[PDB]
Amino acid sequence: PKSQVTPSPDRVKWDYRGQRQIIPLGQWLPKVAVDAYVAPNVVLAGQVTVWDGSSVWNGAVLRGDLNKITVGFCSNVQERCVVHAAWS
Amino acid sequence: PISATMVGALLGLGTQMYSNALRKLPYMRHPWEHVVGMGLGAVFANQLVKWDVKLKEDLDVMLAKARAANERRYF
Ligand SMILES: CCCCCCCCCCC(CCCCCCCCCC)(CO[C@H]1O[C@@H](CO)[C@H](O[C@@H]2O[C@@H](CO)[C@H](O)[C@@H](O)[C@@H]2O)[C@@H](O)[C@@H]1O)CO[C@H]1O[C@@H](CO)[C@H](O[C@@H]2O[C@@H](CO)[C@H](O)[C@@H](O)[C@@H]2O)[C@@H](O)[C@H]1O
Ligand SMILES: CCCCCCCCCCCCCCCCCCCC(=O)O[C@H](COC(=O)CCCCCCCCCCCCCC)COP(=O)(O)OCCN
Repeated sequence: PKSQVTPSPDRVKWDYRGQRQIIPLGQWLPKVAVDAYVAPNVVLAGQVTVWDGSSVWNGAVLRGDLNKITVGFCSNVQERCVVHAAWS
Repeated sequence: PISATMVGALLGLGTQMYSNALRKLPYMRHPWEHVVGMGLGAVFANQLVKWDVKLKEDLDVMLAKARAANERRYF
């Protein structure tokens, strides 16, 4: 039992940049086609591929940190959908 | 009528929009290069007509020379 935490004095309580939509993890950079529409509220982390005609809507999180995530041609992921990948 | 300037401008705008479409981009992506394409198309069409006239004149002169050379066979 601890019941003790140490607040950080350099922690940021308001990021003027907001949340970055494309979050590369090391060498994994999400690839978004120029034809595809990704809402500004969407977060794409890790290796996530969005193809032509695809669309990702508000509040959706596509975390491809563990394994690959792919969204096909003219396939859409609608509002506030969490798409995640596991190791196996 | 249909002048070389307008057909050239339409071809330039069309090739700009065609290039934009071929890259999955919106048609009117960069308007400034659309204007540049219209200007270049007009210039190229006018130059093509100006070159065609001179080319036909040169061909007429050269065929006159060839016919004159052939006509000497009968002497
Ligand atoms: C692919 C598109 C299809 C469009 C074609 C069909 C649509 C009709 C428009 C065809 C068009 C543009 C050609 C567009 C080129 C395409 C662009 C290429 C890519 C660009 C991105 C040419 O069409 C005319 O051109 C004539 C040639 O002058 C030709 O007549 C023959 O010529 C004799 C040869 O010597 C033959 O012996 C004889 O049999 C015919 O008399 C014919 O080709 C035709 O009558 C329109 O004419 C345009 O050119 C000339 C007129 O001449 C006009 O300016 C001229 O300038 C001086 C001359 O330099 C003159 O001093 C001046 O007086 C005159 O004002 C222009 O204002 C405009 O009118
Ligand atoms: C003939 C039938 C009628 C057809 C219609 C003709 C109409 C007249 C022509 C209209 C052309 C409209 C073009 C508008 C201007 C846009 C040019 C911007 C190009 C530019 O900014 O330079 C960089 C690329 O250069 C380039 O893109 C230069 C590309 C040039 C390719 C050809 C070079 C000449 C070859 C000789 C002719 C072809 C063979 C003929 C026998 C851009 O770079 P970026 O930002 O996009 O990113 C890196 C990509 N590299």
